[PDB]
Amino acid sequence: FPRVKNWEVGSITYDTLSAQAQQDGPCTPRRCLGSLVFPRKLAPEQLLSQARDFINQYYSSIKRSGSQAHEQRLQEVEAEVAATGTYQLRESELVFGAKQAWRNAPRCVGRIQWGKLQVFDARDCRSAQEMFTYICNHIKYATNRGNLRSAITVFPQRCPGRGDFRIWNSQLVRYAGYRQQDGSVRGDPANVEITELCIQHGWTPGNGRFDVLPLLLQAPDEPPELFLLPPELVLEVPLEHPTLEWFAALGLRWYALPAVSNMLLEIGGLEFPAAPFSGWYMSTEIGTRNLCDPHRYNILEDVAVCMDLDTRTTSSLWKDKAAVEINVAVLHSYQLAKVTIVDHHAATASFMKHLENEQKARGGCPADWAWIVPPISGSLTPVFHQEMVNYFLSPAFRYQPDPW
Amino acid sequence: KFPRVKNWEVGSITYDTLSAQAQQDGPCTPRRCLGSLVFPRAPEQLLSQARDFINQYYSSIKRSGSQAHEQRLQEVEAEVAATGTYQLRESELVFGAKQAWRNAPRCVGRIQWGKLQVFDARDCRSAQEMFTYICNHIKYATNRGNLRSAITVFPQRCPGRGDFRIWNSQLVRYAGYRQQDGSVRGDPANVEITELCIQHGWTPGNGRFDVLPLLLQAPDEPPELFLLPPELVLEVPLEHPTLEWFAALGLRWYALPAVSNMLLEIGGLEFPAAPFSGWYMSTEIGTRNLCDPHRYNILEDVAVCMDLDTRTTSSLWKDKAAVEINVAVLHSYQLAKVTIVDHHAATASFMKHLENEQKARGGCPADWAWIVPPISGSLTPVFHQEMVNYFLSPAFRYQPDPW
Ligand code: HEM
Ligand code: HEM
Ligand SMILES: N=C(Nc1ccc2c(ccn2C2CCNCC2)c1)c1cccs1
Ligand SMILES: N=C(Nc1ccc2c(ccn2C2CCNCC2)c1)c1cccs1
Ligand SMILES: C[C@H](O)[C@H](O)[C@H]1CNc2nc(N)[nH]c(=O)c2N1
Ligand SMILES: C[C@H](O)[C@H](O)[C@H]1CNc2nc(N)[nH]c(=O)c2N1
Ligand SMILES: [Cl-]
Ligand SMILES: [Cl-]
Ligand SMILES: [Gd]
Ligand SMILES: [Gd]
Ligand SMILES: [Zn+2]
Repeated sequence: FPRVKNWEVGSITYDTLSAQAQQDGPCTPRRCLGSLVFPRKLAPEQLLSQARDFINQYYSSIKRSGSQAHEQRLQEVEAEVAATGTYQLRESELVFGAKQAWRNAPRCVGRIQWGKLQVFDARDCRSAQEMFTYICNHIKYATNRGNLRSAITVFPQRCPGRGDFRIWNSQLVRYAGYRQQDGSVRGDPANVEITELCIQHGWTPGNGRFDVLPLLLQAPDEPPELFLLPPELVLEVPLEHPTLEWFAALGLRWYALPAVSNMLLEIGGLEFPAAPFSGWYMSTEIGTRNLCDPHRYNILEDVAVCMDLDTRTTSSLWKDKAAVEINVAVLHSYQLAKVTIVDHHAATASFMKHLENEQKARGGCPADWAWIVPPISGSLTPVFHQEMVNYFLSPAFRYQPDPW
Repeated sequence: KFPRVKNWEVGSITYDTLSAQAQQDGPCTPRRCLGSLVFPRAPEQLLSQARDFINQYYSSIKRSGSQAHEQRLQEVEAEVAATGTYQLRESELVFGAKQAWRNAPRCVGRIQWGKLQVFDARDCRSAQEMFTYICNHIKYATNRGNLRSAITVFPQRCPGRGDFRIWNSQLVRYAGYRQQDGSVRGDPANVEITELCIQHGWTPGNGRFDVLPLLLQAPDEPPELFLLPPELVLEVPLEHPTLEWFAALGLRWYALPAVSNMLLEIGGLEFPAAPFSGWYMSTEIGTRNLCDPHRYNILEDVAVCMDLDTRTTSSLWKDKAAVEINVAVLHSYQLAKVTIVDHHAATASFMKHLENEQKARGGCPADWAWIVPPISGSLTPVFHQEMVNYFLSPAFRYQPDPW
């Protein structure tokens, strides 16, 4: 029973939920690998065990298990896998699993929100054109003219027969990355691979630094098909600074809706290789990581030149001053556009509250400190001083191999 | 199956084969990672540890399998058979202290590990002689502001005698006076050691920057109270290059960070008193010691003076004030001609260390959450370096407080 201290307050907690940890993580008594981004590498009896555990949680979570629907659902499933080799979730068990998989996501700082989630059941989907319809309705619903609402759309589960639904893009909205004569990139360097695939599947390239890529949606067995997103569907925010008037002339933009489209959803031994989810941004994701990472847009020095900072020496802290101003610009620009955004201070303070609630509810909360602490001003946020236990519970979102 | 380690800024992949040699167990299991915990924590064990260390020493000077190597192993075997313990040679003691520093997974200053002045105090015999050694350490290492890394090693733990201990966690600390209300004047981190100094006969002050006396414990004897000669404690008053009111806050820090309460372990021998010092990375003073809510907690005061909008988080006043406090710290130390390194230079040199160690040893134990500085994390290159945390020996270790 790990003991966990908050060094800002002195308070002590024990994580009894960790005792119930399932699939093994990457660490051993020999060596800790908690900093690695992708740990490890990416008889229908196992199904029944996983299926049984998920039902018990469910009927506990709706307050009373035992006999009743519990014992009947139990063998409806047991008989369905005997008949089918797989089984079907009820609409409500699907809702519960999606919400739990989010609640169990250790690297998610936004989990105070885990109860408010819109689940869109897309398991009756057959065509990639239907995939595109579900996606565009999700995008419409989630964006809500800038008043962002969490949502997930669940496409058909992986069948032992043949097919898998896949969204090839890592997110629903992504800016292209064009390689040039140099070997450098115009646009987003993280997307040079997916931009190439969209090209070689028909898409006609674009001019500049913020071209929204098309969607490459893959229905079972048939290969992926290009789809362009209607531009009035992709809400974007031009970036301006409240007091540096030249900032807007840098022509920076970002999109409103962060929507992950390439992670696998796992619920009671069932696997949904296509279950896009979306929430809203914490401002340091845009301002610090996406615009300032050396291997992303890498604009920090551009901004520092414009601010007349002394870039000749590291001890002027010009990287830090410029970064704070870029984050200011992101927060200002999103507020101006009335698009939902949260700063890292408000987000981390809410995650603290979430830890407190989860301690009473389940006796702990898997949390991955390296991902919860913001990439700027870490120790100025309260999570920096919070010890955390990281472990894997089910249902869960997981990374999967890319379909190429 | 050695761990595959990626640098995401460059796209680089290495494998940490060194971790396979991890000689002591950490707090993580396959069921749960506890990497974020601050304190995770006879005859034949000693000999196997001694043999590994001797083997390391003879690799370092490229004489493995040599006669001198074979002979030193037999010599150590003989001594622990007769006495239950052995003595390090001076050359081995130097190599061991350097190796413990090289192995310290949370230390971002290890590019310097080979430049370490080792003072041998293993013939020390009283608290008074302990205090003499420490003043000579502080003197040598401070060097009028041109800081030099050093360690003084006091006698090893041995059966039938108490340890030498330094009760203070650092050789220079500011007093923290607990108030009636539950507030603190001075450093809250040092309230407990401050209360122990008073009750051992020290007249307190009332300032925010009162330098504590040393409580030195010789074997089997209550700790003794020593006051450092104020001429020995180099301090730096904090000013801001362009915020002239900053100087009026009356903020100071000391030049020399000298950790005095860890245990140094070499070849199975334990040295409970082996204070070491280098120089500060400025975020430790500016961000942690000055802006932590449980430390001096000046961030809101600085922000209000800066006329920042401290009423909403979305103005980023905390981040703007912290940056300027760090600017002041770097500026004041460069002004006072006292060695200091900023977190960009420190992490860039650490990346060079990692590349050196990959070639030399095939890996390098590194605790990510401590190597990433507490502000501007992803602006530094170590943020994007995956790391493996494991325990090698020789090592510095935390040990229970003597009281
Ligand atoms: C609504 C506001 C939300 C905020 C502010 C937020 C914030 C974040 C952030 C900053 C990360 C770090 C990932 C990275 O930067 O690479 C993350 C990870 C993640 N989020 Fe959230 N998120 C939100 C909603 C959601 C929702 C609605 C879901 C799913 C239904 C979700 C599931 C996840 C998952 C699966 C991860 C990766 C977890 C892991 O690898 O352990 N998040 N989130
Ligand atoms: C010369 C410049 C040096 C710099 C810039 C430096 C920097 C640092 C920093 C910033 C930390 C984190 C401390 C904290 O916030 O808790 C640290 C930890 C540490 N340092 Fe260094 N240090 C230096 C020299 C040394 C020397 C000379 C030694 C020993 C001979 C040493 C051994 C350690 C140890 C044992 C730790 C704690 C490691 C652990 O718990 O794993 N350092 N260092
Ligand atoms: N606020 C968000 N931010 C965010 C951004 C990128 C994310 C995640 C979770 C995985 N990703 C990528 C996937 C590829 N690996 C790097 C991270 C969350 C959200 C996205 C979706 C719902 S909320
Ligand atoms: N640059 C430094 N900074 C620093 C400050 C405090 C440190 C450490 C390592 C342990 N400590 C204390 C031990 C008690 N717990 C708080 C941390 C390093 C150095 C100190 C000595 C040589 S370099
Ligand atoms: C090597 C390191 O683990 C890696 O850069 C991680 C650290 N923390 C992170 N935290 C978030 N939120 N997103 C990330 O991509 C990363 N990357
Ligand atoms: C809970 C958390 O591990 C704790 O506050 C740590 C985080 N990382 C740190 N890193 C360094 N270098 N120094 C510290 O004191 C801490 N504190
Ligand atoms: Cl993103
Ligand atoms: Cl310190
Ligand atoms: Gd200039
Ligand atoms: Gd001024
Ligand atoms: Zn671990």
